[PDB]
Amino acid sequence: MAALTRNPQFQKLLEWHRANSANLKLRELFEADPERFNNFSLNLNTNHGHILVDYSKNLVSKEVMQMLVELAKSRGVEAARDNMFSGSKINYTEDRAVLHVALRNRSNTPIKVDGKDVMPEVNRVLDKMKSFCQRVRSGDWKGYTGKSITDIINIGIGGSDLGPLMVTEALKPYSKGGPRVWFVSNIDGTHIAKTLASLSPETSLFIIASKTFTTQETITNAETAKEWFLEAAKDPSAVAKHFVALSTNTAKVKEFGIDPQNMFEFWDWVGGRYSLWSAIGLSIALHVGFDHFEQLLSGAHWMDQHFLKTPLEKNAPVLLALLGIWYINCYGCETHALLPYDQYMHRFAAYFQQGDMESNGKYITKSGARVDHQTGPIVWGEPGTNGQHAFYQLIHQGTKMIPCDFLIPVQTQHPIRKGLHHKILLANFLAQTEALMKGKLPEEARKELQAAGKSPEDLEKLLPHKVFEGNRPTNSIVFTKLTPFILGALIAMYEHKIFVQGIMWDINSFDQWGVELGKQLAKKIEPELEGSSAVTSHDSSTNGLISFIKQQRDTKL
Amino acid sequence: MAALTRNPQFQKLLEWHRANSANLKLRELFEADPERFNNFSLNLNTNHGHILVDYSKNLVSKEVMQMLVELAKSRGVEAARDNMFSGSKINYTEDRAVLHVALRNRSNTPIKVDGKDVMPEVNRVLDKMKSFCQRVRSGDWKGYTGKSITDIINIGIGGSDLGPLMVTEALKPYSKGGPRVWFVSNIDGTHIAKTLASLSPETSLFIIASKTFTTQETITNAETAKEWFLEAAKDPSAVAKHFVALSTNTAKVKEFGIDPQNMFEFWDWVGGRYSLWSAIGLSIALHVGFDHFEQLLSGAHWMDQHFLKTPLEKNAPVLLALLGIWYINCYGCETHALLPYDQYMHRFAAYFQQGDMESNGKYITKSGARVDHQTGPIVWGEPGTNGQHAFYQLIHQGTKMIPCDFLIPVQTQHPIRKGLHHKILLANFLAQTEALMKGKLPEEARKELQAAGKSPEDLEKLLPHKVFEGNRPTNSIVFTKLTPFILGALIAMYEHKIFVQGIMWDINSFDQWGVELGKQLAKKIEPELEGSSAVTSHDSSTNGLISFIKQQRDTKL
Ligand SMILES: O=P(O)(O)OC[C@H]1O[C@](O)(CO)[C@@H](O)[C@@H]1O
Ligand SMILES: O=P(O)(O)OC[C@H]1O[C@](O)(CO)[C@@H](O)[C@@H]1O
Repeated sequence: MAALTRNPQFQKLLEWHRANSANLKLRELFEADPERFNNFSLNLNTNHGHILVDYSKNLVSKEVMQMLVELAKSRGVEAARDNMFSGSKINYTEDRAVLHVALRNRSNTPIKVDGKDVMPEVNRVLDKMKSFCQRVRSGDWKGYTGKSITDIINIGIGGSDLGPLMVTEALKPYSKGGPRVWFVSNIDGTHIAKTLASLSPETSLFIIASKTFTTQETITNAETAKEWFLEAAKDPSAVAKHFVALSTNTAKVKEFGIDPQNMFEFWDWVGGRYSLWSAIGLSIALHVGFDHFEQLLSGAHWMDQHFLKTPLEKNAPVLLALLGIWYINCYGCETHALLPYDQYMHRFAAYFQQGDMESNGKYITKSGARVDHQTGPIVWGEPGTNGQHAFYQLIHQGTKMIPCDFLIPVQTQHPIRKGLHHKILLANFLAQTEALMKGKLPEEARKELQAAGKSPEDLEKLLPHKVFEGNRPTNSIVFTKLTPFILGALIAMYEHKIFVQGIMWDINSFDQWGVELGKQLAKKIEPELEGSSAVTSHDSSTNGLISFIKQQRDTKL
Repeated sequence: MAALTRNPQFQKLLEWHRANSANLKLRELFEADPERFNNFSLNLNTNHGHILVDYSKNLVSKEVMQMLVELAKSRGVEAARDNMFSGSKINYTEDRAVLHVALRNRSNTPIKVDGKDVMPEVNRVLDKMKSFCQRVRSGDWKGYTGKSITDIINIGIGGSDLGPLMVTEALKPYSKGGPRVWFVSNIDGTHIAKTLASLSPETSLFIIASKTFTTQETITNAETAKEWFLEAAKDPSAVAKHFVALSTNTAKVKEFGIDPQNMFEFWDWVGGRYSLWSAIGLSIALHVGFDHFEQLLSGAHWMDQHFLKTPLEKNAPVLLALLGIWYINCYGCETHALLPYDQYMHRFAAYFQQGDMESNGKYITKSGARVDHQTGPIVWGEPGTNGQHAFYQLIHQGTKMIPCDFLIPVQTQHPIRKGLHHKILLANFLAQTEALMKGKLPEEARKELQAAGKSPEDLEKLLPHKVFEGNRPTNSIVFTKLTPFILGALIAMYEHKIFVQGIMWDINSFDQWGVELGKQLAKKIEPELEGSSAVTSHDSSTNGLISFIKQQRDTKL
């Protein structure tokens, strides 16, 4: 077996679920206990806004929460957390520290890796970012024709793309005085082509973002950008005015031809999917200003301290993690929906697809044993209220159990029509979780059908279609306003949720060996596509698809 | 029980799965049979490009496919299809026909509802769309100050938003000479506010898209747009130059204040999530031109005829549906990933979230029986190659089985760098499904680690982490080019897949009762948010969340 399934607290939880989970009905839990909301929610005061984590609409009792907390303790969560924060090499397959918390360590308390405090270098790079942001935003940094920069283009993929994109989207109201920001990520030539079509080489600055600086998509895109730039500038020395790099790989950055002073460094203990807090966040700092970037870091730091100091039973990321374990390992739910009622947060779910799924989509434990249980869920979602008119039909009346996190700011960035739109948004946010919990009883639906003037025959037939079974669990995460600080806290909260789940599953949340095979096979196929010769080196499907490509690529439509 | 589970062909399939499915090994299936690709793929010649549906990397044999086709026959798929196409009222809970196929019926063969051919009215509205598009796109249509229209703004949600958005994104290269198109959908005031900030009332044309013309988000957004417009124009007669409606509800359109000559009608037998082919497609036709819109319809028509006339064993939407049933009802897979290797197709997955999940996220059958089996899956995905760097880790090395559809055009719209980007894109498309199929055996990983110079201790530690179990099934859908015609064919193909699955499950793919409760409860909460008084009328969570909103909404941040 595996560490989790051999754990007696887990076995107790699973046995309790088998015997008792059918007795858990949300409607009944609330009716029996008027203090339920009070006892199953956390109202966090950050001193820069409140974050309410309301987990009361979950299929849990006091006893279940107790069993879950006991499991976190007996799986070593507290010790593992302390090991992360102290610079222990908890990324055990790669023998690396895991120190995204150092990037936003506003206290500047020493954090050592190999006996050396990492904070001076973290702060050196942050200082460099601040100076660069001043130069660019002020207009002092000139392009090759002497004009101020108006557009920033981040080129990167995965962890070097999703964070900066999601955060600049979420913090758009804070971007006054900043350059426009663009994100090129896909190797698909459409991406860079459509981006470059709208830009001038005179006023565009490219940020080449890559931890390794060897990712094929990013380097190829970067080289395409450089070719486009040099077509207009016709001067290799002008590249230094229009290209900067964010990387750990000094040598590869030099090889590409980027100025050493134009390199913003980070470290191997910064995972790509945990990197927006580092040099990788340069496009964020350029767009919304360095002050707002520091606020983002500070919010994350607040949540780091919350995670570090708080007893597990009232520790927000721990509780979210534990509810997830309950649904994944006891109920068997494959997915987790993230439903932000905020258009600015439209890339939040996509971000946590990498954050969660690349971290915990794993099957080998620390001992080398294969898991004999589920690990990370499939994360998905779209902003409310849009989702209500897309897929909530299935959440309400399908055959799947889907834990959902509903998120919303109390205060909107755009209080148009004296707050009318936000009133409606909030009402929908509240009503949907209420609806998911309560459902609609046959007696309720029957009266509605009767009042609608339905015949006895029509009523009979329609009735079951109009019933909502309910008992569908949700979290509601409500916060004062989506400021840089609060966004930072929210992202950090989910980072630590993911960490806790990984520890409980005994997996490594911080490596990504599962991307290797696809990369290897793509390197083999690339040269085979050129020319007219038949490819026979693969299975018949791969060969057949290549044959189709070669036959169809010259056809004129 | 329910129709599917009571069906003897289904029980035979399920029994076969229990006894034999563990013996299906993709790597071995391909090695043993060089004809596998040929026997498990469909190369469709539309005369306007080819669509290759390669389903050979699925966990199926000849026997499995035979059983699935027999099940489709036993479930009356052909008769149900014919009934849809003939105008029978197969939406039985609403007593409506289901006739998105009539919208693109290029043959003009009569299709009757209530004894009356619907084609004359379909074509009348199409002619109106054509005339309007010519007037706007030519610059002839002038705004209230006498300027040509530069911006089109679609206001709508769900079925009145997702189709037009997805298609205008996918067909962006075909939009030269067309006005800019914007989509406003969320009630969240951010959506309309940030859109209006970039527009002039003099040169903006609003399209109010709503089947019912009573949806709160859409009517509120429309009223906000009208107020903004009238603040500038100060003349109610000017509204007729700047607002058009796409609806079935003439009375409510008139009540809003839109001219009857500015209404583009559709019909009750056009489902919202099947509506882009109707008047709802006006923003598509305006953006890319009516000719390209007609090509889109024509592509769908081709696929309709394929679905109608082809034996089930060679019928693309039927086979895709059956493979889906195999994974959903025999393997128990909750999800289905759509992974287009095309940046222009970045909203394709979101579109089929509504199309699939709102259609088949159901639990009551035609007999009135509650299903005792799974219905529609959770649909999700992001375009390749981005997904590879976000969540493919989980697909390769997680604990979930996830059927994936990989899609790509052979010809790119942007063959930059002499085709280099598209070469790399294609290589990744091919490699990923190869990798998912093949995996990497412990002995294969061992040899790789030994070659890398790893010590016996280092090798043994890393080995299990480097193993890929493989046997992960995919479809590869490859097409000559993503033209309007081919896109139309692809969308229709999935529409019919969804139809076939719904018939087999004995559910109604065409209603959506599951959205009612959320709407009702939101109407109740709306007025309660007004004022400072505490709300005690709900469960303690809803009450508590409302208390938090009221306490937090005045804080300065
Ligand atoms: O076009 P309407 O009538 O405004 O409806 C919008 C959407 O809301 C729904 O009725 C409910 O999700 C969808 O079916 C529809 O597409
Ligand atoms: O920043 P890099 O080195 O270009 O890597 C990009 C992405 O590719 C991965 O290494 C593999 O998906 C991610 O972890 C990472 O975020």
